Amino acid sequence: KTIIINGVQFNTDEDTTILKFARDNNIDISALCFLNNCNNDINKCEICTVEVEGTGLVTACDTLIEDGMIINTNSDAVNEKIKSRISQLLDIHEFKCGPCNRRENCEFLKLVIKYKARASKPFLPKDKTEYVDERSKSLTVDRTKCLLCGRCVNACGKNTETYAMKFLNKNGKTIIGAEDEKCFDDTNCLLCGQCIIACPVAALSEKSHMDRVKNALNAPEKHVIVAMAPSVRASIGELFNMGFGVDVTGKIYTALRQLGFDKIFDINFGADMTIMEEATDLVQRIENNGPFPMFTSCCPGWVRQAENYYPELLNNLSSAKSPQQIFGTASKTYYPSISGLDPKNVFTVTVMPCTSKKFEADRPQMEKDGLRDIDAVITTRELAKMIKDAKIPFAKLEDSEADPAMGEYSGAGAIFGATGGVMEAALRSAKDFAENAELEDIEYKQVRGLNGIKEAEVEINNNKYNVAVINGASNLFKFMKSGMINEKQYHFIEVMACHGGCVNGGGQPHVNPKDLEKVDIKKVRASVLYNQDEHLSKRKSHENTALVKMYQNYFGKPGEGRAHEILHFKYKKSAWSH
Ligand code: 402
Ligand code: SF4
Ligand code: SF4
Ligand code: SF4
Ligand code: SF4
Ligand code: FES
Repeated sequence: KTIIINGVQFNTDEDTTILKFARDNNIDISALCFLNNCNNDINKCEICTVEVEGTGLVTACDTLIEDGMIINTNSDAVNEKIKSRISQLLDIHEFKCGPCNRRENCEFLKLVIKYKARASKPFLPKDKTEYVDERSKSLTVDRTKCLLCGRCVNACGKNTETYAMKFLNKNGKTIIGAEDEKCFDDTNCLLCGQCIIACPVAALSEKSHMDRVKNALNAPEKHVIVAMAPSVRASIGELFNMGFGVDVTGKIYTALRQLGFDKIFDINFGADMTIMEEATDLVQRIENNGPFPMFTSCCPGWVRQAENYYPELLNNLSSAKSPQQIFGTASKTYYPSISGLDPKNVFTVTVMPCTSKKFEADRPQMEKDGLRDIDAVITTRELAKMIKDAKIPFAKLEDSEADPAMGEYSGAGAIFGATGGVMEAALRSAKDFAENAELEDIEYKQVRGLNGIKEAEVEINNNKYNVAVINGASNLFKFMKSGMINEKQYHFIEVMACHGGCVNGGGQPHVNPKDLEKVDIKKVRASVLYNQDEHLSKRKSHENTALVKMYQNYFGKPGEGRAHEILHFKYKKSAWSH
């Protein structure tokens, strides 16, 4: 073929789009509607408009390149078209970058600044109670910001295949939301927040728990514990312009101490706990040989998915609480027993890459003695804001350490944040448990990677068992619907709602669609975790000294009596009715 773009001739044989072919060279083409190799098929943004000699203005997103084409990307007509579309977008956009939370990384602001567009009538409503949906424990919607972009809808479509995010005809207007515009919590939505991740504006956000944190930090009698997720230490640095794949653990600890937090712990400790329990009940599930298989229950999105699509699998879920909740359970029981704190005056805060964790911490039965397990959950973005508003020079902070009592962790817990991490961590301990032997080879590298469905065979104590790692909700839907589950007898299965693991959660830093061509965000984020794993001396959850101490002096032996009654939570399917 022969292509002419801006006068320059290209000879190629690639069968792609104009946008892609131009971006594989250095021809700039603005785009808003195009993401995840999909565009809004109904009201196309036409931001990627170019001019094909003989045809006219076309959208480069969904236009295949052909011989004889002469393309213009910056002719007068093209830019008047784009400026037109952007102005039209501004006509329904409250561009009060006044207190906006997408200010420092908004794509729409970038487009407006680029083409210098202005609205014909500035959109400024008296009340916004009509445009705002904050009923959800995990999600908030601000339609004063929405561009009717479709990117959220497509993202939900391809990450979950649930279509919990729909287009809706709300009394004349076209909006986005849930089934019958009810609250997301009340639908089949997984609250995985991958809607937020694909959103270019402040239209979709996480339900904020920041004031919840401050009102505890300023409360005199309130002793505020804080513990972060595995992924956070490998992601938050991005929001402070530090680059991709940077370990900022010590910096995080320092910032948390500078924010007024009374105790610095880590959710990886709880990941080690979850491994203790889960490996134990895996083995007592072994020489019972049932009920097989056993699914992981640490991902709240996968939990909600099961409840809404496969409740007959709820009994096959592990009764062991997720790292967050199993940490919260110990911080209100065991931690006062080694600190002398009135447990009622204890306030546990987790830093998460997830948004579903909010819905998981506000579950009615996540209590004992009236006391919550987790009182507040903030995301990576929330922690970043909370740091910036305190004007804490994060990128230049020196490294601290957490508090060891429930803060130190093993390499097994360190890789939870990746897909296949829970699998590997569980196997390392379960094998030693069943064989009564401290094995040396602990790296299970078949379950790693970004493949959708991963399968492996392992032999625990001279007997072979089949394990599977599901990487993404849509992949769970595929794994079940395509009958792969009823192929071979599976024995242990890991499911993560977000493709790539928790490192790609709904509460993670928004990455520009023009840094994504450069960086494999999932692998780059996971790299830190996998390195932390190997450079740690203790690489198994039952090798965490603090955890062991905890188990001997409070919980007793795992999977039993005390440990079972306090540290576990099981899901019950609704009984048959009509
Ligand atoms: N609780 C919990 Fe987990 C742990 O530890 C996080 O904290 Fe994950 C991460 N990173 C998230 O969000 S959840 C499901 N499993 C694997 S990792
Ligand atoms: S969401 Fe972005 S474009 Fe919209 S007002 Fe806020 S900063 Fe400006
Ligand atoms: S909420 Fe965001 S991603 Fe979804 S259509 Fe509106 S602007 Fe696009
Ligand atoms: S949280 Fe997940 S399932 Fe719910 S609308 Fe967003 S992408 Fe879809
Ligand atoms: S995979 Fe991790 S970040 Fe995504 S919904 Fe599950 S727990 Fe949350
Ligand atoms: S980016 Fe091509 S129509 Fe939206």
